[PDB]
Order: sequence, then C-alpha cells, then structure tokens
Amino acid sequence: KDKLNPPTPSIYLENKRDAFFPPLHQFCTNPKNPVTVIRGLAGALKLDLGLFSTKTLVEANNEHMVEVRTQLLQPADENWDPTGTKKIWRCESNRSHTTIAKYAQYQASSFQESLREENEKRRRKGPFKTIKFGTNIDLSDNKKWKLQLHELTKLPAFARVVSAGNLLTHVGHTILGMNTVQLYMKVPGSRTPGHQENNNFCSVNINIGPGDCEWFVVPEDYWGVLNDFCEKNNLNFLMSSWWPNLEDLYEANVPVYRFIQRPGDLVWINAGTVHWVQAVGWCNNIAWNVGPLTACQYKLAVERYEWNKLKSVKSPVPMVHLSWNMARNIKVSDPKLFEMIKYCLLKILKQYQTLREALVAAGKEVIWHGRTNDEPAHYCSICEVEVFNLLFVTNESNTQKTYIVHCHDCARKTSKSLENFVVLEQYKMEDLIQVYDQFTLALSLS
Ligand SMILES: [Mn+2]
Ligand SMILES: [Zn+2]
Repeated sequence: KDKLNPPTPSIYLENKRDAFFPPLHQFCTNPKNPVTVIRGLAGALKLDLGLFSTKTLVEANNEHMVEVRTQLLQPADENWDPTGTKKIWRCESNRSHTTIAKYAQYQASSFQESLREENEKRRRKGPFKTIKFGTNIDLSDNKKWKLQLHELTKLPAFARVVSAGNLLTHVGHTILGMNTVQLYMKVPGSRTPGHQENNNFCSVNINIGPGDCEWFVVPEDYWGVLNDFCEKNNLNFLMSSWWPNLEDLYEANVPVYRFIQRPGDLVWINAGTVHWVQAVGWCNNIAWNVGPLTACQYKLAVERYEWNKLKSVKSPVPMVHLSWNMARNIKVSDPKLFEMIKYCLLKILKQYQTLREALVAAGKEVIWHGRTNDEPAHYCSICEVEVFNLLFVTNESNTQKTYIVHCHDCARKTSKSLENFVVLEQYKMEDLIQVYDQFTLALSLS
C-alpha cells in the first residue's frame, strides 16, 4: 500500500510572520499529525545556530560530561546481527562516559579520516565498523549556558522550554531532560533507537548541522504492534535498544513516515508518536519536551503513567502532583480536558480517604507534617512509584529527620502492622476538598 509510506506533514517558513502565525501552533498539536517538520525555522527567526557548534561548546565548558554510546555503523535503514546473516531488532549500544573536549577531538578526527579514505580511491553483509555517539548532554545550568538558553527564547511560545501553556512548566520543579535542554553530538551512523517520549509528552528537536539526520516515525495508535514485536524477539519495549525491521512493519500493515531533517529544521513529535533517528552526516542536535494543554496530551500521559506501574518502570512526570497544580492554577475551557482532570482528582481523593480511615480505624497516628512550597513530588525509595500526601517513613529516619519516603505497600511488606513506621500528612483533607470543589469549567468562546 502507498498508504504504508505516507507523505510527511511539512511546513516551510520564510520569515518571523510565518513562525508566529497561529495556524502553525494548531497544525502541530492536531492529533491527526503524528509529526510536523518545520522547515527553515532557524533562518526564519535568524537563530544563531553557531552558539551550539562544537567549537563554541568546547570553549564554553570543555570538561562537561557526555554519555557515549558505542555502536556499529550499519547500512542505510537496516540492522544486521554482528555476523551479517539476518536482519534483527536488537541493537548493540554499549555505554561509557567522556567530556565535550574529548568527544570533539573524535568528531573532528572522524571527518578528517573520511576525507583521506575518499582520496585513497578504489556472511551476506559486513563486517561492520565501530562508531561513538555523544548523547544526553545536560544543558540545564543557566550559569554555564547563558547565551545558548537565551537564544531559544526567540522561538514561538508554544515551542519554548518554558511557557504559560506548557504543562511541564506547571509541574513546578525541574525534570531533567524534559523541562531542560539536552544536547547530542554526532558522526555518521549515530543512532537514537526506537522509543516513545517519557510519559508520552510531545518533543522538539532542532538540527544544528552542518550535516543531515534521517527520521523514522510510526503513529501512536500502532505502538501496541511494536510492543508485540519486541516481546516476541525477547526485548523490553520501554528499556531495551531496538531498531525496527522495515520489512516486518510493512508486512504487519504498519505505516511508516520517513524524512530528512536539514540544519535549522525543527521536528515536532506529537504525543505518543513512536520514532527512531540516525545521523547521515556530521552534526549536533538539541531537544526537549513540551506538554500542550489538550485532552489528547493529558490522556496519553495518564495512560503511560499507569502502564509504567505495571512494567515496574519509574515515571519522570509525577501526574498526581501535576493534576493538583492544574486544578489550583489553570483555567480549563475544553469540556473534554476538564472532565478528564476532574475524574482523576476524584479518584485520588477517594483512594486517599479510604487509606486514611483505614489507618485511623487501626489506631495508627497520622502526624501533621505540612509542606515546603515548590518542593518536588516524592517517589517510593524502594519501588519508585509516586507517593502523594500520606508519606511512610521509618521511626529512625523520622528521628534523624531524613524523611526517606516509602509508599504504603512497601512499608507494609517490611513491617506488618506498620510498627516500624510513622505516617506523615502534607495536606489537610478539607483543603484538598476545597481545591477540587472550586475547580470548575471556564467559559471560552474560542
Ligand atoms: Mn525522542
Ligand atoms: Zn513502594
């Protein structure tokens, strides 16, 4: 089917007017568009991409940490077992650390060697060469990266790291790599393997250049098919490194979007869109997440939040904490989105009331503990689930005032009658009830 190789949703900007035009915002967040390629974005805004060149990065912070992935240099769009016999889903991707200065030396010498090879003139496949990919470089420190982060404020508001319409701005604290910028340094063949974004939040990626990247994209509502493929091939969809066999996908009638990202092109990945990427030339990229205020985004975030619990994987976004912040601080005028949030809050409230009464009925004391504001959400020190309001802390951690948090289930498993724990409460019930009761649908004529 030609429908199995659909065209790329793609917008071509010439100037600042095009970039700030509101129908662009609406196109990107439309659930029918799994990905949007915004071509010419840097040129239209006169963004200085030179602030992210390797030369500039070395000067700025030469000892900065870089995560290295050591990989095989594979042909075109394929992934072969090391022997070169058959195409398989499993990637080879070994981890180590280096610095910006050291990776930079390698990136440059890699290009010089390729020039010389090009001038040396002239098991079904392979054997394959080894390459290194510098990934997940942390650009959160505004003191170390002042000029770099300022340049990204030139973007239209919907695409910024920080904005009033961004759910990740309303979380109220830092989530590393999501509401902070990540940087990637590349040589040809550098691969970011198959994945969905953390808790299915949208993402922004800009190619710094000078070389191109090639992207592969599958819509959110086929993610289940790719999950089945991973399990059949003995891989964890959420945690393993895998690179889809395009012939397998075609056979299973899964459509695949495929396109080239040139320097200055911005790629918008919509919520839950499955994707994997490879460098075609020598380049750097920057990326972060954004959470549009839509029913579709909130729904997919909640779904992945609950799926992660079943798979014993931590959620970087604390969706209970976020939901309360939305009710406290945000006027919601879409009836669909409003009903979703109200439903979730009522479920949180009922569970909390049920647990609290059980504790009281058993004669366990609930200790008023309160809360520092802008204090981050808490997670269980053993199982890493989000823990809200009622915190379970050992007698000794309480005494030492280290307040090491446990969920109810993990505390019970340790201490059958909770005799080794105290129960801390960060919010009064009457106050949460008020927030819930006062959270009402706002009128908007839009
Ligand atoms: Mn991604
Ligand atoms: Zn736990």
